Amino acid sequence: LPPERPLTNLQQQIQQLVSRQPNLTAGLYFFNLDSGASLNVGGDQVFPAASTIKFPILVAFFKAVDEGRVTLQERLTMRPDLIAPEAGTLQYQKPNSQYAALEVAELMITISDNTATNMIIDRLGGAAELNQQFQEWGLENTVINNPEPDMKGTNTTSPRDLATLMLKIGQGEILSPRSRDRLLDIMRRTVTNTLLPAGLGKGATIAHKTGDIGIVVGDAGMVDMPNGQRYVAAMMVKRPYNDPRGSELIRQVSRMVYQAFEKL
Ligand SMILES: *C(=O)[C@@H](NC(=O)Cc1ccccc1)[C@@H]1N[C@@H](C(=O)O)C(C)(C)S1
Repeated sequence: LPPERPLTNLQQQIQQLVSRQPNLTAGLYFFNLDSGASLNVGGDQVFPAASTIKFPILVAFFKAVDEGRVTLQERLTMRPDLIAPEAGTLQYQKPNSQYAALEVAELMITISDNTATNMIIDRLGGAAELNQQFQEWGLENTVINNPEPDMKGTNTTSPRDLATLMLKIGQGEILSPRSRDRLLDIMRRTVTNTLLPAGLGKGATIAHKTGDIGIVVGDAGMVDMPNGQRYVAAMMVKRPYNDPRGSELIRQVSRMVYQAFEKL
């Protein structure tokens, strides 16, 4: 893998673009796997994770499957204490009904199901257990403090953390080949493609996971371009509740970076 090589020009334009937006606080990290071209604009800063933390939790899930601690077909119970509002379909089912572990893990990601997330976190031994695993993978600022939906934003991550975990997964670390490919398939079938994917050119693919708690919006993943290049991408923006400028800034930066990598 080539050395990290900042595109100093393009970084400056992106910083100029974020810093002229008053009530927005942005952090982002991008890395090109072929050139080593990198972009870091507040990429190491800590943010409320919102639902972006569901990506690290999915990694933890498949790690457990790899290690024989969890099975894809075992039945998980939707206990009252795990039922959660906001995004998800499980919450409308009978309390104490049960679901295949894999089905639950998929819902956590595809539709950001918060009940499903709580079920997985609990099954994997709880937040502390997961936090330790995140630390082991090098995720310095990725921490579960509260169950989902965690609308207050107590759960933390960083753009570098999200992008770096994805780099690792993309390069075949952490997870087995079978679990990796399952994870990427799930992460290509999310229903929210309004952020990073909205700035990509025709024929690009992206495995990613968005997060939105109104006061914070973000997205992270891995992009394959039609030209053959691959890069990882993560951006988080603090905003006034549901400010459409926050989501638009992510598009804009996504577009800027995609086009720069087309030209080079
Ligand atoms: C993760 O942050 C999730 N958000 C919620 O559960 C609360 C919420 C609040 C206001 C609007 C929508 C949701 C789910 N994941 C985000 C995301 O993936 O960006 C959704 C908008 C899909 S809800």
